[PDB]
Amino acid sequence: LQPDLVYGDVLVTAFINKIMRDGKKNLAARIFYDACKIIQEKTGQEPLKVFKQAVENVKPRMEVRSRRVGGANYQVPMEVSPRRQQSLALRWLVQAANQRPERRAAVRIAHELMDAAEGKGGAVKKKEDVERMAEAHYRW
Repeated sequence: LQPDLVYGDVLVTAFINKIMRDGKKNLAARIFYDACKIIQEKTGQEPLKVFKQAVENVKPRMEVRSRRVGGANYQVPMEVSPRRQQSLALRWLVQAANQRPERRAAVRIAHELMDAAEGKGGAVKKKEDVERMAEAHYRW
C-alpha cells in the first residue's frame, strides 16, 4: 500500500480502504480525516496516535480459524499471522463503527476508535472473545 496523503502512513491507507465503498477513495479519505479531527477536538490528543492504539488493541493473537480441508469444514486453534492481525483488526473496527448510533460515518468511526484506544467497545470485545475461544467433550 501507498502511504496516505496526510500522515504518510500505510495502516491509515488500509483503513481508508476498509471504510471505502463504490471505489470512492475520495469520500473514504475525507471520512477518516474528519474522524481524526473529531478525535483531536474531543480529546486534544494526536489522532494518529489514537488510531494506531485502537488498531493495536483490536489485534487478535490467537483464534479458532475456520478452514475447509478435504471437502469438510474444520475449526483449528492457531496463532494469527501479523498480516491477518491487521485485516481482522481493521475489519472489526469498521464492523463495530458500522453499528454505532450516530448519523455521520466520521462520528461513528471517531467514537469507535476512541473506545478501542481505551481498550473498550465492540471491536475490542470481539478480539477478547476470539482469543478466549482459542485459549473438551460437549463443547460450550
